Amino acid sequence: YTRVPLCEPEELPDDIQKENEYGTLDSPGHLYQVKSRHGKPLPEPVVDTPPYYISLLTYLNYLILIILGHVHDFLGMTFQKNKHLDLLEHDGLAPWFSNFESFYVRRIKMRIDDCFSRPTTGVPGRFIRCIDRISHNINEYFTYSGAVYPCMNLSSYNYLGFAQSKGQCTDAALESVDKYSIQSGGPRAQIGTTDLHIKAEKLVARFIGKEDALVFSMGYGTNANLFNAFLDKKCLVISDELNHTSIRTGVRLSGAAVRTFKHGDMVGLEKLIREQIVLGQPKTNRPWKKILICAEGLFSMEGTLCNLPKLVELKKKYKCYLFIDEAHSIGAMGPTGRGVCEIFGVDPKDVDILMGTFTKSFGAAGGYIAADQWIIDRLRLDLTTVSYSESMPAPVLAQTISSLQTISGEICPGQGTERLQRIAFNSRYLRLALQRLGFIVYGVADSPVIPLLLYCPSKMPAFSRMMLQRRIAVVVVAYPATPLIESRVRFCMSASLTKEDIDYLLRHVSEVGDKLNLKSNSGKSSYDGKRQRWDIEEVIRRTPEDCKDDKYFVN
Amino acid sequence: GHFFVEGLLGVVII
Amino acid sequence: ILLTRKSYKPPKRPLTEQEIDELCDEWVPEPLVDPSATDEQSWRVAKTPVTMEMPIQNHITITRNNLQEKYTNVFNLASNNFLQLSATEPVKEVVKTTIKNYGVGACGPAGFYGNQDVHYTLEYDLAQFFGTQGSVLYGQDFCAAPSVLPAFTKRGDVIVADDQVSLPVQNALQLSRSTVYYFNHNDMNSLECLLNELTEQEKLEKLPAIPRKFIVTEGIFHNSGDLAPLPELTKLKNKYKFRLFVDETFSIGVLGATGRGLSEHFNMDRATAIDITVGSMATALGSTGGFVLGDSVMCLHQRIGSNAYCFSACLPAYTVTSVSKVLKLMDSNNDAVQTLQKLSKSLHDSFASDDSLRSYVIVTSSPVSAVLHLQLTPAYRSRKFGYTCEQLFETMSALQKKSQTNKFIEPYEEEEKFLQSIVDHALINYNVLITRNTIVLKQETLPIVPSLKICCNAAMSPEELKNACESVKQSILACCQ
Amino acid sequence: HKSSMVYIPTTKEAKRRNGGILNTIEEVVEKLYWTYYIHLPFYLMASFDSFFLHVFFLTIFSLSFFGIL
Amino acid sequence: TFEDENDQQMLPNMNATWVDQRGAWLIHIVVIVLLRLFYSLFGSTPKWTWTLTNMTYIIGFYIMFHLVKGTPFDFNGGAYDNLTMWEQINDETLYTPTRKFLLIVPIVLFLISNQYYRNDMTLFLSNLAVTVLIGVVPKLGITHRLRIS
Ligand SMILES: CCCCCCCCCCCCC/C=C/[C@@H](O)[C@H](CO)NC(=O)CCCCCCCCCCCCCCCCCCCCCCC
Ligand SMILES: *Cc1c(COP(=O)(O)O)cnc(C)c1O
Repeated sequence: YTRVPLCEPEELPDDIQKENEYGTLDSPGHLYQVKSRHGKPLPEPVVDTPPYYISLLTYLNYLILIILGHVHDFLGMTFQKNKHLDLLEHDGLAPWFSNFESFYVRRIKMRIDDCFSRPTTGVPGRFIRCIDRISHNINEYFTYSGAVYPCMNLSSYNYLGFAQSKGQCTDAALESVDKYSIQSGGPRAQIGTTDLHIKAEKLVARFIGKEDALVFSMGYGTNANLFNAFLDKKCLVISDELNHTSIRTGVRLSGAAVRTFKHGDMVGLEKLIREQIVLGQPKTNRPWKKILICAEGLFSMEGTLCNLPKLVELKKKYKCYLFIDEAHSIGAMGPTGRGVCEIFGVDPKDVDILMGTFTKSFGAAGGYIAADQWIIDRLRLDLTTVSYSESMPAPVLAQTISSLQTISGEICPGQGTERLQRIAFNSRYLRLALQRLGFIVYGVADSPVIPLLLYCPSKMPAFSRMMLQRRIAVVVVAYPATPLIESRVRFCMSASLTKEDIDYLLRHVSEVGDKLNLKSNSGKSSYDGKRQRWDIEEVIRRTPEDCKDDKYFVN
Repeated sequence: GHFFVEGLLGVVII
Repeated sequence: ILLTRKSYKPPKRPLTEQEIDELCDEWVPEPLVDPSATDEQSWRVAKTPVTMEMPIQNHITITRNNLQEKYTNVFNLASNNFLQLSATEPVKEVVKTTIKNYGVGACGPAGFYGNQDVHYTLEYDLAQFFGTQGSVLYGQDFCAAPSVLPAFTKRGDVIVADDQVSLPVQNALQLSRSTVYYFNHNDMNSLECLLNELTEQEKLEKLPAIPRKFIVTEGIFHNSGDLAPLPELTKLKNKYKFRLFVDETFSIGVLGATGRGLSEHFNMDRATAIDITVGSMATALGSTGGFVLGDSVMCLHQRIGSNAYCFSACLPAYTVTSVSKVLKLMDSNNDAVQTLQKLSKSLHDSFASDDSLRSYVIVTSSPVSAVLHLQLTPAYRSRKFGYTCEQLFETMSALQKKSQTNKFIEPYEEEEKFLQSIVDHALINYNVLITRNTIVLKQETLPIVPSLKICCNAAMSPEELKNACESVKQSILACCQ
Repeated sequence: HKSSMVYIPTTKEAKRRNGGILNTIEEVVEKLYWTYYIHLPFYLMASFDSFFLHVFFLTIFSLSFFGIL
Repeated sequence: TFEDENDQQMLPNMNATWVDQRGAWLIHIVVIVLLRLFYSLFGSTPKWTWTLTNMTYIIGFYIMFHLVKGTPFDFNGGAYDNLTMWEQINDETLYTPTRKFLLIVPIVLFLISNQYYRNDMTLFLSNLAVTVLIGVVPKLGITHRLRIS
């Protein structure tokens, strides 16, 4: 009764199932086609801000919380050291972890631990099925009944809606289970290779536009074990300040020096490049043996892109190298779904190394590295995961191949473009509707990540719990992950959602944000210059037609 | 003696 | 005031933009990789087998060098799937049902969503089967230890590690940012000496708060292949107040009457002998992933602050359901661990008793291991290639220390080619596929020497194994002369 | 098209279903209550700490109002 | 060492980056004003209220910015394990605008408070001593990384 139960699937005679996993399109007027930019750098961002009293109140709240937490810890540890016996020594053995390095987790995070890691079941499609929890002693521990209810999914990475159990990719995986196996043999270098790996590598390399590619069984492992292979301690890495953790771990494992530049600033990047070429290696001042620049196609906490054309300009001018991480861009962005190279019209030959994952927009697992031929041969001879770690299984490869072919237009034609246009319409519609209703929304017009700023620590649990009460699933983030004064809620839009679901979401969001005093949008987020506080019905009526025009999107 | 202290503090500020 | 000054030199002028531009244009970098030695090493890629349209099973059909060679009905002796339980029909039915009721991908990290009930059920089953309190799951086995170990150490802690530990453990030690000392590979006297000196110095230093102390070892070693003495380790870590970290990837499912690991093989209690255990679901359980066993506090802190856990997606559902089914199958009426132990015993007896090869190769594996390793009798190595292990280790360490871009060593390459010639002879003449210990020597930081590798599983008839042993013995004998 | 998703009515629709100025007084009181509650970290605290912060604020307001008169 | 510097540069320190954001300079003034009004609401004579304001603000600033060493969450191997929050501001770069503003505040606070307890030498001496000994000395450029017993 205390442990998570093993739920059983229902009946749902396959029509309700097909409608549950992937909503059927209603009108042909809810699609949108995107256009390239023909190698033109972005304009500077126009990020908005709230009034000054919101920031002051946030600072006061955090001050009070920190004071109370520290007082609690000191008193509890000094006086009643019988219940707090997992933070103190025992017969010479030091405790597992000290009390000060885990302050936030058990003081500020532990009180709202019910907003994170909600158990689910079934396919994470259009509607997700959640398991209800009852909290005791304010999230001290949970107990589970057998009730299960469906919620509208806005949290999982399902951009193109490929996560289902009734399509053709599922059939391909089922066939592969019978044909090959679910068991690998060993490392790719020892016995682990099959013909499916070769086909997948060829198809990925052809899809991206490069010459050769490799596939792995994890994205984190890819990013962690690449730089160790081709870098050293006499090289330099100039990476953005908002990069993923896997890149940081991979760079830390090699030994190279690290310098960071402010996000979305290119004058600083050029200045840093010039200064670091002039200065040389620290304490020895010898020339830098190598310089590598790391960035991301789309940053999945801000929704913004990377200025690829100017990055190419500086790398060609100063003889640097470029590394791009297209985890959130590939498959779900561009006129035909190739990433940021298609968006900016850049030839995919100026980028030295491209990597991504099949987890986000293909409904599978793994990662890939795409580069030129000699680079790929040297890496295949030199990489560690090719020699020591197990290879990826057969069903995952089958699903990835089927999804790549479907998007490429090779099997069941007409589906890939429909998905690519449904997601593009949905993202723009939601962004424009939210910005007109009066909220603060980050990111470019087409990105499927739609941050919505809260700015107050106590509005996170309230928003999350009310939305769950109204049968909507969302994700919220806080100070250790996002700047202290900017805590947000992240929406992830899939191509499996219908406009009706977006309208239902819009009505509930409008009411909740009116109740919680969240409509603090300025005039800086409108194409005119005037602040907007439209009504719900007017915006619902007039947005689906205006969302296809680019003059209404300030950024 | 107050004026001397205040002037010294101003000089320290600068 | 005048007499106090230090005697400086007048400051110089700063550089000019034109000067800066010319200096920047004078600098020339190196290529991303080194294309100098690609061609004399690329035989490894050309000699890698590729099976087609079948599972990786006992009898396969492979090809080499871009479809230019082909061999059919090859006897396989290079597969890490020791138990071969995952290919039976019940596991196939479970996998099919799981794929039909769920998707194929998890679509989200464990922090937000995508942690279904099947994951919790597998964690409960693992903790109950191996006797600990809790466990956590990881995306892949290679990234488990380099994530767990740095989470429990920092600047100011002490690690005492074995002399020959595999690459993932070396990565964990390098990334841990603590102080590391090495004892001598199952020489308990050196371990006792090191612990004695360390604890004496610590008593002398009278620190305010005592640090964390770990002993890092392995169950069955990845390169050598020899068993670890557990009772001595646990006794002296209880005596000197240390923690034990055991990385038993190759022993879970191989050791014990029921294949529950090292602790059952030594008839001990896992909950009080070992503090952290790192396993793998990809070698003996025939699936993908990894896990870590411990107590509740450790597991909670891992969920909170292990990078590879909280910043990576959950692994698919069919893997965890299949692993649970395999755990139940091993719990009821095994017979397969017994078959595997019998086959391994026979193989080691066959390759240890024969004296004809005693002048060329030495067997390093222990009789309980399921993988048999071979070496080249350093006298023979010095005679035929002209070097010993120490010369190679010193050369490579010196190369790493000064950061020399092109690290190519010729005697090592020639020895690798000779071993691959042995393998090619065996495969081409007798239809027997054995493998080579594939390592990247420019990444290693501990002494290591190239070797062979002969694996055994629990789905092979004794006759066939004996015939294959004789055939490979004849191949080594013929190629050595 | 039909699915297995049960919907939740909007609060305005609920008030419409369930039907003087007492409603206006109640809604202004709840507006004040929420405006005071959400801008101070009461969701992130325990019961005793929240109670003590409540009495602290009440005492401050009472003393200030007494001094103003 | 080398690894240490690379670790300290690999990530922006989230423990000490919030200072240069939108509204910290103002929140210092705001909390000063709030403390003043609170002590006024107590009701005692003005000199006691002002000396209490000065002591409370100075002691709070010292206990938060100068007492504790390290970071309240995992950052790296150790990196900033032997540095207080004041020594981490602007990645160990002295006399930046933020440090200048934080240095000026106690002096101007003393100047404003001065004209209320000037008649008492005991309170004047105590206030000056506490101010100059806690709010100006640890923030100086020669007390950086100065560990004593
Ligand atoms: C250690 C056990 C001592 C036992 C005695 C009890 C003392 C407990 C209270 C003081 C504990 C403080 C310990 C250190 C706290 C900070 O440093 C932590 C850890 O670095 N920072 C962080 O978490 C990163 C920054 C987090 C946000 C900080 C900004 C939040 C808003 C502050 C704005 C600046 C406020 C004005 C400056 C300080 C004025 C102090 C006001 C004094 C009146 C109220 C307090 C009585
Ligand atoms: C999600 C993420 C990863 C990790 O991918 P997984 O397959 O989920 O482990 C790597 N890089 C970036 C940029 C990511 O966002």
